[PDB]
Amino acid sequence: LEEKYVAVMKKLQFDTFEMVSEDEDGKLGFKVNYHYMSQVKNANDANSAARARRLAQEAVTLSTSLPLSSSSSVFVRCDEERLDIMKVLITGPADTPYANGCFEFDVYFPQDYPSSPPLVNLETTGGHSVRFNPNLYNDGKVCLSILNTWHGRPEEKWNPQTSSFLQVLVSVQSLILVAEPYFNEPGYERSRGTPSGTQSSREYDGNIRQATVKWAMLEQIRNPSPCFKEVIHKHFYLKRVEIMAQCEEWIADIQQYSSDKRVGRTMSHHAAALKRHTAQLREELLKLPCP
Amino acid sequence: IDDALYSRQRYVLGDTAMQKMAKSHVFLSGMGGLGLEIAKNLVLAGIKAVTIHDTEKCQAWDLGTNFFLSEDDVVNKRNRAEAVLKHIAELNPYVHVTSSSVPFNETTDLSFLDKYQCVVLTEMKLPLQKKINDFCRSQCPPIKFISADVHGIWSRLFCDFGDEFEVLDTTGEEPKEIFISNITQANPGIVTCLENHPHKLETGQFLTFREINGMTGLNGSIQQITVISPFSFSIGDTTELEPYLHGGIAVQVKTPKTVFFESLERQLKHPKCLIVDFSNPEAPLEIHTAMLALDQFQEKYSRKPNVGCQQDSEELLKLATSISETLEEKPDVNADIVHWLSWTAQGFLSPLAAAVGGVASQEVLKAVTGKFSPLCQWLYLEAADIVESLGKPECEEFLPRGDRYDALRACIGDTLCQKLQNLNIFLVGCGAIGCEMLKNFALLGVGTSKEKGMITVTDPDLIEKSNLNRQFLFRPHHIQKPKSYTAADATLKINSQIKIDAHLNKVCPTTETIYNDEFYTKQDVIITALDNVEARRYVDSRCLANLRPLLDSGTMGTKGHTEVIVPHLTESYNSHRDPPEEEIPFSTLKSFPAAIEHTIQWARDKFESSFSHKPSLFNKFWQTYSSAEEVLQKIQSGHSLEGCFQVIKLLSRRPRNWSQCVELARLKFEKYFNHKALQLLHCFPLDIRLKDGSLFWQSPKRPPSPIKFDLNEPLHLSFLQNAAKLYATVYCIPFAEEDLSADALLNILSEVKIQEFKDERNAIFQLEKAILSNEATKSDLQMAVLSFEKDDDHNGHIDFITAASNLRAKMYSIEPADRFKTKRIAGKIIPAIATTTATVSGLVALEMIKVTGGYPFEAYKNCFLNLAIPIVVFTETTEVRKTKIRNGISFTIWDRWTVHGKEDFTLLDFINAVKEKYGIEPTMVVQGVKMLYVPVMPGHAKRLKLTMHKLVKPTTEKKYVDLTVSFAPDIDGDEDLPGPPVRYYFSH
Ligand SMILES: O=P(O)(O)O[C@H]1[C@H](OP(=O)(O)O)[C@@H](OP(=O)(O)O)[C@H](OP(=O)(O)O)[C@@H](OP(=O)(O)O)[C@H]1OP(=O)(O)O
Ligand SMILES: Nc1ncnc2c1ncn2[C@@H]1O[C@H](COP(=O)(O)OP(=O)(O)OP(=O)(O)O)[C@@H](O)[C@H]1O
Repeated sequence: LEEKYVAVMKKLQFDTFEMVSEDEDGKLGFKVNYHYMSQVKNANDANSAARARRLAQEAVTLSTSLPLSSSSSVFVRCDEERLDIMKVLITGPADTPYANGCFEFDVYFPQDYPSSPPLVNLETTGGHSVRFNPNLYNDGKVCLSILNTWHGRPEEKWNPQTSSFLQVLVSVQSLILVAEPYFNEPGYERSRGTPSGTQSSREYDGNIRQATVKWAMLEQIRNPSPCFKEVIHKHFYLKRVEIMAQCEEWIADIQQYSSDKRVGRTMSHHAAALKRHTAQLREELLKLPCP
Repeated sequence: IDDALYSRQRYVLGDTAMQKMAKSHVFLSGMGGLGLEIAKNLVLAGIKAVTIHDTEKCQAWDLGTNFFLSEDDVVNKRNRAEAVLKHIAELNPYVHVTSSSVPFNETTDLSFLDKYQCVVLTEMKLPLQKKINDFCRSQCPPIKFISADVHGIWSRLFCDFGDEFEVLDTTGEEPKEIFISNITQANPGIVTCLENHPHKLETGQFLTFREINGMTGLNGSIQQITVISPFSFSIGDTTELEPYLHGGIAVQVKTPKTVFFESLERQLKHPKCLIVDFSNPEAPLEIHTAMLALDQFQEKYSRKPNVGCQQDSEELLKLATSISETLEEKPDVNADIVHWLSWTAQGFLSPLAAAVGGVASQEVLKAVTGKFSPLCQWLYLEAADIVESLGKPECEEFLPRGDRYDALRACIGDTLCQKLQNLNIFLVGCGAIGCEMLKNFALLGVGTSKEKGMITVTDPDLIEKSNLNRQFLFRPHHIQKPKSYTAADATLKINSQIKIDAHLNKVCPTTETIYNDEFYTKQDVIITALDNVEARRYVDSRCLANLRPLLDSGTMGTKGHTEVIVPHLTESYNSHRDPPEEEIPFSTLKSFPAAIEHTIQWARDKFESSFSHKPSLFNKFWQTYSSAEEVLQKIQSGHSLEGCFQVIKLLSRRPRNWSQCVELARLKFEKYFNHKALQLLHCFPLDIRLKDGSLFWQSPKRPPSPIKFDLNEPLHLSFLQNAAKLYATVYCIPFAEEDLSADALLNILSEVKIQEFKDERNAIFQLEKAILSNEATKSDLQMAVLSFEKDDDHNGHIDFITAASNLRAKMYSIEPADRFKTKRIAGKIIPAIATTTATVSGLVALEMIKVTGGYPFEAYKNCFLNLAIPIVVFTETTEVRKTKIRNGISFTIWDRWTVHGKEDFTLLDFINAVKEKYGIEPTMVVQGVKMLYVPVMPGHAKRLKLTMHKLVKPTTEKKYVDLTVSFAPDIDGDEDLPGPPVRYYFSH
């Protein structure tokens, strides 16, 4: 199965899609939702030239070096004319609360690139109502040392000579989406191994599981973005059995702590929400036509 | 102190300096060009009382140096001091100006000078200057003495502040703050700075400590340091103190400094000059020798040397040789300098006078306030480079002709003056520097020729009250009028023959249609007076595409710089790509502040989010969908909507009257300054520890604490009032000023409770409730949008921001900030003053002459100055750089290749044409930011068989487009070699 999954998806890692249309007046008309509309419209300066060379060089790497496996993969789309517009879709790794999710990001390159790191924004926040990770604020801001410019450490900054976009993508996938996101927060690792820490981690994991089942699969299937529509439909169609098994296991595991008193109410609430989500997701998957 | 007029100057001088500036009287003698410049700068500064004194009468020769006289004044033979009295008082009504005409000589009684506190002398014979200087320095208290003179293209400046002078601020930079990491109970103790962040200190400075755990003895003490490493230093014995636990903050302490001066007569035997050009460190001594010889000659013969009479030159050279051996240091005699001083003894150069006047005004301010370090003890500026390239001109070219340009003609010669009157110069921005540049242009007669000559100035802004402090061409009755038109009208009065074309456009890519390439080709030099880097870069890129010289300058407080760009000789502005600047980390700004800047920035961002972004989103959402019932039906059908929850939540909590607005403000206050602290403490208790055991609530993090509301506290009342007003304005609820009283607020809040501290269905229910309540009318789906206006004293913006920032700072136990500092930080106001702008304008005016004359590369100079030290540095402009790609082919930034095509030209034809013509084959073609041919990405393989005309989609007005190309590297895996831009012509 995994071999077939790798074979089918390998043709869709990199491509181009039409996002911006220009009228006779030079005005820009966006056909898809984009987070950085104002910066694109205002920054019309054509002085930048090294940015084009850097992006053209990067396009060579991005065409072949993107990670691709059954556990996780990356998909990239870029505009048919401009070069400073990109959308990234990342599937969550296995054996984590983000398993088999479909998260969408917006990437914009400033004029002075690569002297400054690009801007990244998370879009699958569920209307800013969900904080998916301690490093992923509910407003959509994604924070990493490599994307930031401050005092810090000389090796912990956006180095124009060595830093590359592929490093940013791999760092996001490998460090943000981990097995136990609760311990990413500094100051909690001291309580690692304690029963209280374990209970808190379980509560956080249950919340994240229900949130990702809601806003990462059902909403994506019902209202896919135009750019990644085919990728989404082919991805979910091929992994329905595993998705059902994973959801059943998640429902079973959560109720094991419903008898507790400290977190019993929250666990019961999470389990009820997960059941309600899964009831509709089953119908949605059953009605998915074959691509 | 009316801040509306001195807002910019306070950030430079300071409140104590402002107080000392008042109750000060300055005596100024000599109303030539230099005296006029000094008087103008002083009056704009804001001195209480200024007395001008002169004894001669106006002459036609004066019209070329004085920008306030008129033909009628010359006709009536008025005294020079009186003819300028009325106009000068117009600059500032707060300054009391008086004129005097008492004769000066050896037998004049100098008793009346004791009333004043600073004396400036100009155009005075040497012996009387000696006598006056001897008299002034012997007073108790001593009276400061300053002398200045300009002859031809040479200047001299001198200072004397008595035997001993006291300075209360050596440099003027704000002290930095450091965090202690470790202390040692040793003799001497060793203090280790935190990880990274070097202390940037030097031995001999003094520090004070606070907030130290364990070593309580060092809190509030003062110590003198000794640098050991970039991350540590030394303090005295601490073996008798407790062990150091954690924490600790040290800040630098300023210390008064005492300097010494000498009498003028003593200083004439071995001056302590100031070096401005390190290429010729011995130049100031020779210039001093020549000036002294000139003064001796003028005393002996009662006249200045005549141009071209070689016997006068020989006599001056002999006198200079006689004086030089008498000097203590015994230097050499520079024949060239003596010859050129003899040549142009009777001239007068306006920009040099302006620069010297700016420096002298700064010196007078230092003398009266004691704010900065004074000059010690001489300053010699000159512009010899202008005539160094003239070779051996004839004497007849410098003879006067009987017009207003006699001084300039005697300075530089007739030919260069004629080449000046035919300039077409394009000026961008009409700020503080713009007005000075216009005044200099009027004085030099730029573009006054009937046949050819034009000056273009563009500026979209309007005149503002605070702008009157620095720009002297504007008047109080000119508020809310275009800067360009007012500047043109003011300039036309100085010189009648000036031809000025003024515009109102803003230089930007959108307005590129009017400022096409033909306009730039018509121009001969471009001068910038902008305040932001983006406009500078855009103008530089535009000028680079047409091979036109560019002059750039900028100032900030007491620092300024000038830059010169010449085609085919120097690098451009973009060759100097500058480093970026630290941005506050997201986590320090949001939850862990450490300084007042963080709280101010947080308040600004909260204001923006609460009053600008949300109203825009609300209006856009409710104009996307016509009716609320339609939205409810779409929601009930499961259809997704963008940001529906936020807008529906805003709708549910909509206020209806004044009382609801007050209650909303109270709830916002409670949520902002009470619940956040409790939540933060709940998530992280005070005693939590990291892996290594250190407390999490350590430096630089500071623990928070809740604040209880109290109407009696003035800060609480101010915040409540400002929030209520802003929300009432945004929701468009009428209100009256009586409702802002304390008693009314008490009455309204008497019945408001506070909730204690601890989705789709709810949103649908609230929307249905609003629908059934007839709250979904067209008027209800409308919200006013506010914009930040820091110059308005009644919109309440600054009051709200300041109150919020102070409250948040007191939550985290940080020192609060007043209104003015908060305004400066939030608005990013750049401090400015008149002296630096005048100086940089003079220097730019000097460089324009060299640019016009077409002098070789060695003549141009770049200047960086800081009057606070003071320090002036002249360097040669950066040379152009050769860059090669392959096969020995090289190019500069000024190169540009051309390709001629036709109607049926294809991309492959273009590639082959470039390959044949220049020898290498491009691998990628991109038009600006829109690509045209990238082999890697799919679909571009077939693009090789397309017409260029279709592929470019140009506009009919333009006959050519510019493209960027790159070439394959010799070794695979390397970045492609950049290439010069290529211009493509559609047809012959
Ligand atoms: O929109 P923002 O400027 O980012 O401010 C929000 C907003 O507070 P305000 O509306 O009072 O400005 C949130 O409230 P909602 O509008 O979403 O209801 C609030 O959320 P809580 O009510 O849950 O406190 C959140 O605070 P937080 O991120 O701590 O949840 C806070 O963000 P900031 O005050 O940090 O900007
Ligand atoms: N792109 C532009 N095109 C034209 N004029 C510009 C442009 N950018 C800035 N300016 C002008 O530059 C001038 C700068 O003047 P200055 O530095 O004295 O301060 P200011 O903008 O008047 O205001 P403040 O002193 O309060 O900062 C302004 O008059 C502004 O109109």
